[PDB]
Amino acid sequence: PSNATFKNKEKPQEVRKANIIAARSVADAIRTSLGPKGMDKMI
Amino acid sequence: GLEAKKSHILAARSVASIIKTSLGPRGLDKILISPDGEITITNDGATILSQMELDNEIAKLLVQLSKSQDDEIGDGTTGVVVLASALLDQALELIQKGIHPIKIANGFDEAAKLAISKLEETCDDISASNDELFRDFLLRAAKTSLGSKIVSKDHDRFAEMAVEAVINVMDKDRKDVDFDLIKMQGRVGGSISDSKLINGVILDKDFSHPQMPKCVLPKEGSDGVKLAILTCPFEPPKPKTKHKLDISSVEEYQKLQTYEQDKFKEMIDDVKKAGADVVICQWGFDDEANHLLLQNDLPAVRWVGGQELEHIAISTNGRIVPRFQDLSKDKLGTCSRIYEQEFGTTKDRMLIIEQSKETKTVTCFVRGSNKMIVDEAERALHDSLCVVRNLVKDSRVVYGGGAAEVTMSLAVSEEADKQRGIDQYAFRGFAQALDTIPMTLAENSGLDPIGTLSTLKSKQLKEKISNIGVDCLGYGSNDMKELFVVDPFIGKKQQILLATQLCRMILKIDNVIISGK
Amino acid sequence: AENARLSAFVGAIAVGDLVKSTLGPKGMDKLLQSASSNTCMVTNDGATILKSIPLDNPAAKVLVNISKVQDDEVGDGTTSVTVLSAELLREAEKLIDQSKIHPQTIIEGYRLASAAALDALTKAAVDNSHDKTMFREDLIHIAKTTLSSKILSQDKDHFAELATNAILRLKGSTNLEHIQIIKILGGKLSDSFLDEGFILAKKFGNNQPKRIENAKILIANTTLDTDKVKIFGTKFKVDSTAKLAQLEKAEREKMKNKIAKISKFGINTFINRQLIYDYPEQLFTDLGINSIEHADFEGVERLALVTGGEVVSTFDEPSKCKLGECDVIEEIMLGEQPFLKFSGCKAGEACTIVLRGATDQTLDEAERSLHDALSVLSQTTKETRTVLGGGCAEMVMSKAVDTEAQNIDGKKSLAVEAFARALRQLPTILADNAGFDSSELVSKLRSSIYNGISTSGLDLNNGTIADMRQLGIVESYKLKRAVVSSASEAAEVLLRVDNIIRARPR
Amino acid sequence: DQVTEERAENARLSAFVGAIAVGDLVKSTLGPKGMDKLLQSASSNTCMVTNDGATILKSIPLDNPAAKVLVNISKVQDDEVGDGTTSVTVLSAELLREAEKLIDQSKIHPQTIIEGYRLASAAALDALTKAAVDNSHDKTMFREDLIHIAKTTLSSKILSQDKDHFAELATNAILRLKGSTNLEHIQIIKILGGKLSDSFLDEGFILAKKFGNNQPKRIENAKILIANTTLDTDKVKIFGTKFKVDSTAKLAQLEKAEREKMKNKIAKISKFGINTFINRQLIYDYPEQLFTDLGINSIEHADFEGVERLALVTGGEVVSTFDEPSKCKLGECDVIEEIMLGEQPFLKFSGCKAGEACTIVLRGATDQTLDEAERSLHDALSVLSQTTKETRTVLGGGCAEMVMSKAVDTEAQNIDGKKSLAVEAFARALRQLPTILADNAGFDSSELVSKLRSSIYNGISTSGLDLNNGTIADMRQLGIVESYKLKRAVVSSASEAAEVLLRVDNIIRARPR
Repeated sequence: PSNATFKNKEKPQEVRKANIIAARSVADAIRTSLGPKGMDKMI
Repeated sequence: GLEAKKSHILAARSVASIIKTSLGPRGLDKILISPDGEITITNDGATILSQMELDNEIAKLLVQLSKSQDDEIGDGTTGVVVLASALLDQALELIQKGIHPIKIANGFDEAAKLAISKLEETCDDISASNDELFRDFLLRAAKTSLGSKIVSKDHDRFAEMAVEAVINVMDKDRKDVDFDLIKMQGRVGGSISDSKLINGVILDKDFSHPQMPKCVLPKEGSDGVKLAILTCPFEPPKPKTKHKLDISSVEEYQKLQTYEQDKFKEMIDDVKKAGADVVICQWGFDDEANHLLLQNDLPAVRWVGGQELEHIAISTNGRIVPRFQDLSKDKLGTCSRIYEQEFGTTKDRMLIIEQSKETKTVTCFVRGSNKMIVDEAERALHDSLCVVRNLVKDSRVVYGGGAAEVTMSLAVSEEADKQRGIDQYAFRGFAQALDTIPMTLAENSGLDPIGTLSTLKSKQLKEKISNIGVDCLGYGSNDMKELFVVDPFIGKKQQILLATQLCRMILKIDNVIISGK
Repeated sequence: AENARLSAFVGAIAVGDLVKSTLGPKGMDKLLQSASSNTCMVTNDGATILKSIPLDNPAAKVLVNISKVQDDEVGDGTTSVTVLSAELLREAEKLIDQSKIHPQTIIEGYRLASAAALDALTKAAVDNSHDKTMFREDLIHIAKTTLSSKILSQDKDHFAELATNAILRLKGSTNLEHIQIIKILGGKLSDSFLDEGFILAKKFGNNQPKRIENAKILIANTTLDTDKVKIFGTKFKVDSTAKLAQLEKAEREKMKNKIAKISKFGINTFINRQLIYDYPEQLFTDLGINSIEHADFEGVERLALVTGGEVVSTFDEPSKCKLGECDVIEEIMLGEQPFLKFSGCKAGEACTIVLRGATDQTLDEAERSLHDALSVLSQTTKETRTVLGGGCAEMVMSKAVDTEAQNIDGKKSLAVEAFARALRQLPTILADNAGFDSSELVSKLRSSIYNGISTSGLDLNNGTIADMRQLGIVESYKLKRAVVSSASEAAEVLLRVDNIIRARPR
Repeated sequence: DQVTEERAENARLSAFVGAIAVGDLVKSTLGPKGMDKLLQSASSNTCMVTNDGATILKSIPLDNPAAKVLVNISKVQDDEVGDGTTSVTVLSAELLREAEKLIDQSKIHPQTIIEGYRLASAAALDALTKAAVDNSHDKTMFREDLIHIAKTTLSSKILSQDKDHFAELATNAILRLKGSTNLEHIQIIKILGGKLSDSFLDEGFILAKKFGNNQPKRIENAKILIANTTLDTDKVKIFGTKFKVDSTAKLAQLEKAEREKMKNKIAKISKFGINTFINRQLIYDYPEQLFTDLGINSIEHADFEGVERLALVTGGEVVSTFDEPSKCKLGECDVIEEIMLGEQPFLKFSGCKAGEACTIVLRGATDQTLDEAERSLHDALSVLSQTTKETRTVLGGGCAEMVMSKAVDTEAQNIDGKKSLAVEAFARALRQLPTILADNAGFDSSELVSKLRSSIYNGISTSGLDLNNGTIADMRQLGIVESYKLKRAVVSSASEAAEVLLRVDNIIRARPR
């Protein structure tokens, strides 16, 4: 009765993991600039 | 600052993601490569972390934690260590929520104290039952949990012999278990189902001379050869310091050999005067002494280790002999039958010593069809005297398999709403992470993690029976009582407590300074 | 599944494809050229091939340990052990990935198939036992099955009578050290001689007679090299060389007293383990006793089993211990170096087979043929059941595996049928070396067994389906059970690998 | 020198793995449930995310010639289907993989394997012809079946969840063309911003230009003129002429003659009686004020592609050589006004004289969807236009490949011999195409496909695979149907291209220059 499985490639997140980490660095940048209590940046 | 928190958590998440598939009897095995190229295939998380390249100190702390956990039960090591790693993800959110790390560590400690009384509620008492039910419970307790690998198909042959091995070493007065008295052997060849159990000590080394008879016949004694252990080296006496022998005549130089020729005679005569037959020692033999040793029908073995002589001294029930002057009839051993068997084809032989009466030395013959299985067999063969040691110390017996972790989680979750305060999101975060053990069982068995919690909640809550759990064997019932999945109370209690005590440290890590090795 | 197991499947198949040409009696031998010492070896058996080849895949090194198991137990035809496990890895590339089935379920499908395979091997076994008249005569044809898998098969009918008479002289001896195999350069394989006795590659002394009848042979472990070694840390303290010259000369007479104790035995032949000085060697000439020396370890052991004697260190008592006697010890020169030929042994305790060949690579490789063939003869005496080989056994098991697949049904039948399809690829690979049609030969053999004929089989000589009983193809149950049970469990461990951990090199 | 040559040993294995390695990227793009891919370009640091391999495999550098012909034949698929055409490379990769396993087992000569695919392709054409259904006899059901044909072909992009909002776009637009197969008539404009469902179908033309200075933003009952004449640059000549003058008096007369040149040019334009003027090039300031004095609209900077689309949609004609005012035609629209779509306001036309063409307004969330919706609408009405020509259709969605497997299996019995192995291999590889499709949605490709295989042999043609619920559903109930002309070119070209790749016994790599 077990069956189920349906896995095949074992790293579906590998492509979508580091991209979120790269997006989190961008997301963490606006967290410090958000709201009137936020901070500014220099480019 | 707080950026180091994710550095330690992601390091543990990478380790937990590797061993995630290693949980449960349906799990898979990791290959362990040594720097010299030796291959080790095992499911034990302690052995995987033993030989590996590890950077963070947390991975080294898991080895120290596994040392105390492997000495308790000895099975399902993957289903224990990883449970503490899941608390780091729940604590990571609490850091985002602003909870102090000490408040997180103290929260996991208070929530683990209530799990003691909830686990001992329905636990069965095996002390009231006789020794017949004690053997029947222990026989079918390991069969599900014990084998994670290889022989776990045919393990029924190993489980039947594992139960009969403890009965000889354990007296009926109270219950006592000593795992150092029973050794563990192994062989490469044949099949895995050919393992046999003989009562006595079995030496893997064989005789040192080709013409030595393999099998010995019974005699006027116990039918044994009256085996004796000789620690003194076999050789003519040699002064440990220098010796200068002045030779003034041909006779003085010729009588030097007459000495050792008489020493070889007196050494063998003392064996015949006492009536002994097979005598083994730690050191080797001479060229001329092997002739008179064979003609007198005195089988012997050389280069015997000191660890093997311990189980031999128990089977013989004699005394260690430091010098040849201590040989006596009363110091001889008592054995029943001793046989020697050649194994694969041309492979060497082994001395199997049998004891008619019940003794404390039981050696289980081990056979396997691959060398990688033998290295795997080191962990797989004997977990028994560690498991039964928890049953004999505490008669309380519970049922594992992922069922109790969900029951105790809902009990703490109900107690979390009573305290309110900061203990609400704390205790609930601890109980919510305890479902990873049955959830991982749903990964190998292919069950819905959402339906996993809903199935146990609709049963273990309304019905007082907590035995409802994940079935990975593909049967028609989720009850662990009918499927015979048994874990020791005091053994599993230590697995839960030691897992929570690990969080008293890692959660408080802030700064790390590593000096040059 | 993808990055977890990648080289574990194709890499193991590529190793089996190299030895694919070595499988079967019509196969060919592979040359092993070592990068060091500039040596080479030609061997069919995968025990030496897989050991000396560099293996980057850890799963390929595991195939060496399972090969060593069949090397000691069987030793012949061990190539199909790793090849059968390679086909299970090919089917696992689909059912696990394509069909999306958990590897443990695929393993469980092979676990239930392994239990059904053991039932097909026991029920199909033929019992040859009891009377040894027709049994020993059948051992001639039974041996020819696994006797020669090499290109040397021209020696089959010649060595068939020698291997049969070898166990006849042993009279039930199961020890492989009781047989003596001699490797001699030059000549032909048909020139191999078999006599009752032992032939040593050493020689006699200078004045020792070439023919001695009714000689009594006695060996020993002593050391005649010179003087007396005594104990450790000795020295000679004398006033001058007058006493020193006597001490060295007297011990030559003291050793003569030990030789005088040898003369009390009345032996016509003496054998020493270590070298012998010229003076005690000449004393053997005065007594008319042959001398043999330069035996490291097994030199005196191989002759003790043939003569049935015992090592006597003390030489004290000419009563107890053992005295061996051979009818004719005459030295017989064979080939280049002179050999010592013994005949008329006291008993049948041992036997000796002499082999001759032109190529040195043929002597070392054919030694494993007779060494493994005698092991088969000892197993046919112990195990009374035998089966039929030649590609038929794989199709018989496929009938039982397909039968069990109907009872289990479900999605595990894909793994059960894949095990049967893996058993169908072995005779395809077996017949691939002969170069005949696979679809023609397999379809005739597979369909004939479903019709109730179990006596058919693959014939690679004539390229058709013939009776295995008429061609003399017979395999013992001990050989068939050891190969199938080990190969089924060999790939069981390889399918449990969910990750690859590569340690840092030293 | 430096010529690396591989014999039949290396070239046979290297050519098969080349199409399988790169082919793994287009296997997950099959069907509406297929996924997309990402490509990192070293130049300009751009990327293209789409399920169509025509713009994917073309920009992927590859040293394996086996997939080089697969990219060139994608243009044929780009000229026929255009959406979900990656199955041509997937099926070809399966034929190369099955033949690689066929030569390792059957060990027959590769030319015999090709002869099996030749007889197997004949049985596939018979199953598609007998199952072809022509609904064009009933005009009521024909216009309704165009929606069912649309729902199959219009699901490609990530936005396919909006197909219900986009189905009305292609339904009414194909009825406005009335036999126009060219994309130059179809007006496709991209707009950044707004909701994903804000795309609507308007009758008219949408211009991204504006009015220069005094031109009223709302003009009613205007005559639209299109001219290729030069205005902005004026005097530019290009004669063999040179300029020589005695004094600055006649120097200004040349500029006065420039005014007389434009005054006489606008006089011929004023004789047209137009309220709207359009030029291919820019308009100079002096004629720009003359357009406002006479009440004439001004439109400039119409490129070569846009100058045609003005007259094609409105039914007008590009007019040059103003000396013939009454010999040409003038475009007319009911309402000419400036609207605002997104940030950039656009010029809207209403009540075109000729309804031969239509304008599709496209508004989307991100710039990635701009080129993504362009690829989905690259072939949209043209696919429906090919159904207007060839009206025979057959149920698609993975079932048609299973129907052909029954015809190949039936033909394999009449053939038999040793050539049936290659015929059966084509049937086994064809049944793996819907198997990969089921793998893209994460559903069961084992039990469902096994039931669909037995269902075709039981005589049920309408049986198919349901993408949403992951079960067995009829394609007539779901509305999944494809034309006979499109699927015939997909199966045939995939087999013809696979015959060439199996013939490579050698790979020669010349030294780069």
